[PDB]
This record gives sequence, structure tokens and C-alpha cells, in this order.
Amino acid sequence: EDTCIIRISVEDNNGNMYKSIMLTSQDKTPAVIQRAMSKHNLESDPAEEYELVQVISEDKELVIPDSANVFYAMNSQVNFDFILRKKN
Repeated sequence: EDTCIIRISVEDNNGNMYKSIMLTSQDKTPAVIQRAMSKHNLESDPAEEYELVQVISEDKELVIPDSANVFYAMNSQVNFDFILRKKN
């Protein structure tokens, strides 16, 4: 129970996949941002250098780090896929 695949690619490329581990069910903020970035070896922290966007469905998208698992707080929604890219 409580399980979802979380993917994170902070390096352009609209196809190249980076992360996608279905951890138990709890992770997102800088903690997860490091598992996908610090892991491979690309940009770090989605602060201002670059931004991300968690696509869900209907109307539920997140952006910028500090996302404290914003999702299980009250429920869930299909799988989790976050795409990040450089910025200013």
C-alpha cells in the first residue's frame, strides 16, 4: 500500500529519463531533489537557477523545491512524474 514511482530529470531533454524510484511513499523536497540530481550529477536544488513542475492531473501541479510531499497530505493521484530544467 502507499507506493508511487517518482521520476526527476533536471537536464533539458524531453525524453531522457533520470530518476523514477517507487520509494515506499514519502519524499520530495530537497531530500528527493538530491536523490535525482546529486545521484547522477547535474544541477542541484531547484531554487532559482532552475525550476521543476510535478504533473498530476486535472489541476494539481507543483513547482520549486521545498515541496513537503505535497500530495499524500490529503490523498494521492496516479503516478508521480517531475520534469525540471535550467532557468535564469
